[PDB]
Amino acid sequence: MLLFCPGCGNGLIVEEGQRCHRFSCNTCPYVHNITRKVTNRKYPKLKEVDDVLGGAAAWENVDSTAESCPKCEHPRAYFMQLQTRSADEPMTTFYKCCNAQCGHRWRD
Amino acid sequence: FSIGIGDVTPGQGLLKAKYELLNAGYKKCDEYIEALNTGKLQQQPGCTAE
Amino acid sequence: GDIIQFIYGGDGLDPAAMEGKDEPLEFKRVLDNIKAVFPCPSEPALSKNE
Amino acid sequence: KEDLPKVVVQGIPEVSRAVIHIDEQSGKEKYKLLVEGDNLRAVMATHGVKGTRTTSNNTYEVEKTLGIEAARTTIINEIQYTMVNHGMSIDRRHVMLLSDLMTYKGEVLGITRFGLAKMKESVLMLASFEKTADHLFDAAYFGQKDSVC
Amino acid sequence: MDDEEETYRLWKIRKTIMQLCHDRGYLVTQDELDQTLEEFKAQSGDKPSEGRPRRTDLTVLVAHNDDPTDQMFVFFPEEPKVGIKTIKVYCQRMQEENITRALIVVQQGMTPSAKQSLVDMAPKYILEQFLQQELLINITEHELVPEHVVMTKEEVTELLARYKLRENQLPRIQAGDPVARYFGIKRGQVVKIIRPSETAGRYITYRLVQ
Ligand SMILES: [Zn+2]
Ligand SMILES: [Zn+2]
Repeated sequence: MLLFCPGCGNGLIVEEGQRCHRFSCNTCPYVHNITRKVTNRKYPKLKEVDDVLGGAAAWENVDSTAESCPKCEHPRAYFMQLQTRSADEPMTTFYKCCNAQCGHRWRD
Repeated sequence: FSIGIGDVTPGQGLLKAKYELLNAGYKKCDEYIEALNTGKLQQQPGCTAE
Repeated sequence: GDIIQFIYGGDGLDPAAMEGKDEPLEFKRVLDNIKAVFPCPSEPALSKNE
Repeated sequence: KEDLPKVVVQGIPEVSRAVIHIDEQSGKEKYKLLVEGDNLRAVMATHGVKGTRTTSNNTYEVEKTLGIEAARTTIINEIQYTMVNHGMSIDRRHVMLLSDLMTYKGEVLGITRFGLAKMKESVLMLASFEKTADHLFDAAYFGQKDSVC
Repeated sequence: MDDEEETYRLWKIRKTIMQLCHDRGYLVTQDELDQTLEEFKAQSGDKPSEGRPRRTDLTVLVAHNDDPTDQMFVFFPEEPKVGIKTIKVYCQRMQEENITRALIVVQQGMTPSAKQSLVDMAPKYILEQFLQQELLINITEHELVPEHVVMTKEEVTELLARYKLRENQLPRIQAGDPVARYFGIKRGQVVKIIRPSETAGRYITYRLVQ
């Protein structure tokens, strides 16, 4: 931790003495006798367990619609909207995702 | 072929059709706030509850 | 004078002059196109073995 | 006391973060391990992940590990993966010719100011790219012949 | 548990070395190639850590199939870090009977002075090195590595006469390439590359090694 001297006001660093170590400083004569036990306990931040990302569980969060996809004739599919600048004028595009045994991703 | 202000107009049955949807949306949205406050929304993907 | 590629693309085909997503031409479309432009009622049909 | 946490106990110091992705199908389930690092030689040579089936994103590292011929294929897949994310469509040989342009002479050369000097050997075209008089005076100093072709 | 993983990792690199010596062109019997773990434990024991399966016994002699009076030496250094005299005594142990080509499978990091001393002299004796960590998977058939085949000069001249070009015209490849160091080709050699495809077929390409 941070410990200062009461006389001068500077900091102290532990050094070796004659028989045992002592708290001394290089600014003014001041020695403190080391006693039975002084101890500082710290609690470093531990790490947690990581989660598995991806899967249909997270895909159920986003809501889907009813539009057929011409790959396997399956009506269930996810639709999203996006803004894109075309060559002539602004144009809103839709991203299509097939929620089936094939699972394709299209952009029309 | 022409367009006017009559083509784009709210329908009679359309005003109350979206009103109930907006009301249900707000009624579902003002509950997740207190759910987050007291502690709820068990998140499956690794992320922040916010 | 250094050679870059032995054959452009692998077959030497212009991507501009192509019919279908990478293909030279579609054969079923040409098939049923020639099937109707040249009707030959007098000529009879034949089996697969011949 | 401030480097005890810094001392790594296990793993690869290169890889930072790893997450497992779940793939679903008709009835089968698959688990794919995607990590975020650069040293592929160490992760692919592991007991867990199959070293046979593994794809990377760094072209320089994949040409250092696999080879120069295997880097021309991964540089085409990344370009096509970016073109289908925009709703566009390009031809296969259009990018196959560009991938073979920086693969025929040596290693994977980039289209920069330094790589263009390694590709072409004309000082006149570099006169517009470079600065006040450096190349112009070094040309008169060395005395090389420029071919007008 | 660590010793089992060590035994598995060393069996893996042994299998890769055997596959390399097999597809290089040497005469290797199939029984040694596809050796099972139960059969591998019968010729060398698992325990202890560095006792019975010592690197002094891990030293095999490969026989060239084309030339009968031609054999290659290949072994593993005993100590992890390579030295200067430990490889000298080994290459002199290899030089004494009938061997001129030897392979060292290095276990840990290398020494630059050792590499320099090895690259200085190459009159008839050549020493090639291979890291143990990188030799844990076959690089030839990984996912997208096109099949490479070493050609002969009688076909090189025919290929030159076919397209009417020079050796400089042929695209060159690096000699410090994993595939090039795998097949072990020196300067002035062409390699045939077969590129498969699922739309038309497979294309043929020719490359030079520098
Ligand atoms: Zn003091
Ligand atoms: Zn589908």
